[PDB]
Amino acid sequence: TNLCPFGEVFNATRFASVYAWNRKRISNCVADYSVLYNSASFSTFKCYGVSPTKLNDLCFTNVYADSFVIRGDEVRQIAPGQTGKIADYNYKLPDDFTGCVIAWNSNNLDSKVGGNYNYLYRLFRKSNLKPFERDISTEIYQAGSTPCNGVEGFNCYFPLQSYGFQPTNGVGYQPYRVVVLSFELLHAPATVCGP
Amino acid sequence: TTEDEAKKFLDKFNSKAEDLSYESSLASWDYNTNISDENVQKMDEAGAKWSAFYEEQSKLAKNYPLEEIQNDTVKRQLQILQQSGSPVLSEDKSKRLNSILNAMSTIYSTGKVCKPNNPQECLLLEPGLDNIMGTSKDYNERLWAWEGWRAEVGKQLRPLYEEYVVLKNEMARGYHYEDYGDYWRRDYETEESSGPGYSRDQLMKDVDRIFTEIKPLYEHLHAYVRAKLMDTYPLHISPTGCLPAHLLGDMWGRFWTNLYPLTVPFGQKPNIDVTDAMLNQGWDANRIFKEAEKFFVSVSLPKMTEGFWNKSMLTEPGDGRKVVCHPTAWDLGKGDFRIKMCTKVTMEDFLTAHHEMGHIQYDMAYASQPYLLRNGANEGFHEAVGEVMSLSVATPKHLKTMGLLSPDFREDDETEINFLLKQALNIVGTLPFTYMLEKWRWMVFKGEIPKEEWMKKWWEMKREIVGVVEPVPHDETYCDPASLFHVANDYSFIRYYTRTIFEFQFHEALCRIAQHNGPLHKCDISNSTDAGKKLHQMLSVGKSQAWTKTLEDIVDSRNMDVGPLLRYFKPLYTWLQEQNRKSYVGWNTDWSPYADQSIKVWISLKSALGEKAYEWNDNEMYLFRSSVAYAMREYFLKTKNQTILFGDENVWVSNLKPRISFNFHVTSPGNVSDIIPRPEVEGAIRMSRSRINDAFRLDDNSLEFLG
Ligand SMILES: [Zn+2]
Repeated sequence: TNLCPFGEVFNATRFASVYAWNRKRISNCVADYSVLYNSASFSTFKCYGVSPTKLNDLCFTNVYADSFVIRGDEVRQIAPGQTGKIADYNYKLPDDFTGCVIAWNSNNLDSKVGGNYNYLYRLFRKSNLKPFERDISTEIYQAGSTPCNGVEGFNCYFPLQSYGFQPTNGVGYQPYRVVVLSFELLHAPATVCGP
Repeated sequence: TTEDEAKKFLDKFNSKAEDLSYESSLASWDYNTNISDENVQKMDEAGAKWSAFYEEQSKLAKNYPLEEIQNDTVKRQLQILQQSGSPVLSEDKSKRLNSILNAMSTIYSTGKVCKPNNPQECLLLEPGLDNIMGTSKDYNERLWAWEGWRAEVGKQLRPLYEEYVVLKNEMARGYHYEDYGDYWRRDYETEESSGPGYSRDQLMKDVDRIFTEIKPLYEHLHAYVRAKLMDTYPLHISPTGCLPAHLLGDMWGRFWTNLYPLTVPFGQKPNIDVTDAMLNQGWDANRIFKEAEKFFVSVSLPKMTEGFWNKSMLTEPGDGRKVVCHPTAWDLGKGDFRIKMCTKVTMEDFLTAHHEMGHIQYDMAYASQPYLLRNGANEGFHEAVGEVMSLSVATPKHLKTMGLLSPDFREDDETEINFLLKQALNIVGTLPFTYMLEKWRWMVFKGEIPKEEWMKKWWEMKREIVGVVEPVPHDETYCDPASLFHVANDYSFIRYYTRTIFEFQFHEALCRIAQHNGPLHKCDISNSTDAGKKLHQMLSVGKSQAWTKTLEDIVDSRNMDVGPLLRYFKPLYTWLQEQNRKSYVGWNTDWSPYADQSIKVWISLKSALGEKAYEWNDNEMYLFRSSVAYAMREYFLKTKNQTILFGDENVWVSNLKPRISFNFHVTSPGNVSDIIPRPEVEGAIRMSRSRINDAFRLDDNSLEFLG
């Protein structure tokens, strides 16, 4: 009967990288999802299956809040059925997604003169990601057929590159903070209702 | 497979290159908007970090065989990587070359020419000699600045340039190109399929052809200007010979724009100058660029980004910021577009603003392409897309519906001819100049012009192709071509030739899409969504396609047509012909302004030809010129009681033949303009003709003077 700790997810000091995206479990609390959807701080708030409008009068077992950082051009890839370096190798959503995708421009908090490079992303992977799968490995990627033997060189590249977030970039290259809410409905207590 | 290897290789290169140049572009923008010494360092560091990475990625891309790759867009990306910017040279011959390039730039930037009667008033090129050659109607003054800028600075470049083509060839041959010219012409070498590919030698053949189709319109403009310049230089221009190379409105004759006050068809009617209306209406920098932004968006293009407005430099600043501000359009990268320009409220800077934003519009369209394909189709597309916008905006129609022209303003045909000519002196006068220059360099890089023929062949093509003659003869101590910024700074020059053809191809095409009826020079693309969509479709492909196709889906022709240019100038072409009915059309290759005062000498063939014991060389020519100077020295002292210290530097040899014949005239010691009249030089020779035949062992039928 308490209020769900969304201020931990949204108002966090630093966000996680997209390859190493974070997940917060939310249970046994009351959530007013109409504050999120009626906030003017966000650039994207898209939902799938459920309806944004006045559906904080539902119940669920667990609510999952994924959070990470990407550049503006890559926000389109956080959606069911999308392809790209992010949706294939960093964060994949299922076709039958029951949740919402929230985003907002973070050029003020994640861009630095000289460039902030702490935010990383995966550039190569042997296969695509299953929905909600996370790959935090750092294995040298084999593109050729000579064995890389855990060292980068010709046809052997380090899989993670670094976002070059400068404050003077265009909007498509500016950083965006993303929160993906996931609603779970098990034959189970259904603890997070929300009036 | 070897395509995946290169697909993932480019994936990583893109991820690193994008930010490696952006930090480099930022570092050079910090400098150009605040000149300091910290910013020169922060620039050079990021530039080195970028160059080193580009070398690394050009080597690592070299071992990616192009033969076995069945995709075209990834083919072109590797091509750029392998072709450009490799090492093929030793560390010593590369260091040696870098020193030569900096020396040539420094000498050109810092050189100066002093005055004949005040050697402490030495004058740089900018802005001292620029202002003289562009505004002076004094023959002798321009001759001093012209010749002075070729003897004090050009001669310094001849040894450096000789070494510069050698190291460029030696480098270009290592890239598996024929010459350094071959390496330059690679930019036009496409791959096409569904068709035949454009080759590097096809550019030379198309460029020769286009000149021959321009020759008619040029010959008439060259003839009309010659007849007009005769009014202000009555006794210096022959009505049938070539044009003195120092009277063309600047140092080299690259443009004839500064000849308009002397060649204006109808002076009583001024040309349209909007500047006063802009001022009285209170226009500022912002109003100019917003009106350019309004123009582009009126053509269904995108408006600028608030990153462009909040970060570009539209005006010269406050608090003593030294800024190189000569208009440029920066695509820094990462969607960061800016314009650096010290704009003023004038009409000139009003057109230039539309030209710069024209570059930004091109930059925004192909931003969706991979880093290596974010560029114009060929080296002539950018500066042509820039100038086509300037064409349609400078029209009286556009200014009329802007509030800068009275609705009661009339457009009569007398001013149209004034405008057409003001354009032709700039657009058409430069085309023969631009064509013979690149031809000369192509011929020098190929080796078809020995170093002992450089200036001989350089001016033969000047009198033949451009129809301009040097005011004083230059031997191989000069490097007159290197007197131009582009030649002494290792930049291509055909890009100004091709851009002019592509410009009017684009113009004639878009004015047909915009259903424009009437003469072509009165066209205007504003408020035409049809014409803007087809334009953005060409700007968006960037460099990812054959420029033949990219040009084919705008103007409906795979090839380079100068037709639209001549079609644009037909009103002036038919007016020039009627205005040339009473004067000569063409030029006389052999005439020169020093010719009639020269004296023809005939070297004795003491044995038939090629017996090289005798048959005089450069050193005998010095002895001959010093012997002439003595005769001139002796003459004036013994006949006029004057101490005039002639020298070998005051005896000018022209019409040189291979140890067979030549001409020569004499000038006052510290004044190149005043030539000693020929009858006096003939007398000075007679007085000492026995003294000149002795030194060369000739006997007055061997050494003859034709008069
Ligand atoms: Zn430009």
